[PDB]
Amino acid sequence: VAQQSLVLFAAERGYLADVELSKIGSFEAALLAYVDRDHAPLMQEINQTGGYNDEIEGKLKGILDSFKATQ
Amino acid sequence: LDLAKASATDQLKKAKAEAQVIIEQANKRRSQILDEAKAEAEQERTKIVAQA
Amino acid sequence: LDLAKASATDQLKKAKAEAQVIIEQANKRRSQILDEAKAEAEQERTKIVAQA
Repeated sequence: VAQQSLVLFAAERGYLADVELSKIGSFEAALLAYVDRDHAPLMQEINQTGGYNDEIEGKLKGILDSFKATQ
Repeated sequence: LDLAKASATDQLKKAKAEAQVIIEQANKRRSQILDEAKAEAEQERTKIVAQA
Repeated sequence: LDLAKASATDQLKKAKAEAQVIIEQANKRRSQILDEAKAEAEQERTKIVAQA
């Protein structure tokens, strides 16, 4: 159920525009996914229901900006 | 000019050193987590192989 | 002052690029070591499954 959180953040805000190369997908996806998913376990709770509110914009913007900028 | 150049060089050196230390700590933590996940995956694969 | 500021900016940019390249090389080496350890653990688990 992590397709909505990872697909509704990089393909909506602007996190996937900085890493459009094919070689950066493994390091950016593994580092951002493992660092963002391991540093915050509450974000998975957003996949337990609907979303599209303050938790989706705050968790997606902070997790996408911190995970995409700290990789 | 000397104060701004020394402050910019010291801030750039401190930021590059802190970013390198944070990247080394993140790489070491990622390597240790990958080793623990590989050991847990090997133990789970051995237990599943024994049960199978 | 102009040569010191330009040399300090070029040295800071070169130090940041070298530190980022060294961090990327260290992360790639750690990922390769983790992949080799995971492959060795998978081979040991397969050999233990065949022996079992």
